[PDB]
Amino acid sequence: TNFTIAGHEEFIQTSSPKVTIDCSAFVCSNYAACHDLLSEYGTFCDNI
Amino acid sequence: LSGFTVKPVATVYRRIPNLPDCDIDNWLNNVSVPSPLNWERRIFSNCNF
Repeated sequence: TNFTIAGHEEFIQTSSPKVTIDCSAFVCSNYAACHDLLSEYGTFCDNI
Repeated sequence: LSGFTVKPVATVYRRIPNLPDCDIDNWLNNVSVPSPLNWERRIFSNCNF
């Protein structure tokens, strides 16, 4: 017999923060002896 | 591309001494010069030189 109008909110996730990782500053930041052993693995950090 | 880092051409060293400072090695430079008659002797224990 009688009516009104109600409201409702909804949130849908669309984006996400983009994260970039570097091997040269994670495992072998500033050590030369570390880079010598890391080069033995070859194309292993280029895939990450 | 590859990164870079500030050149660390400096060093800082700090450490609390375990044993207390001896400061007795100056006994050889006192004002009373000994002689072969008495030739007083002082023993050093728990010291750092």
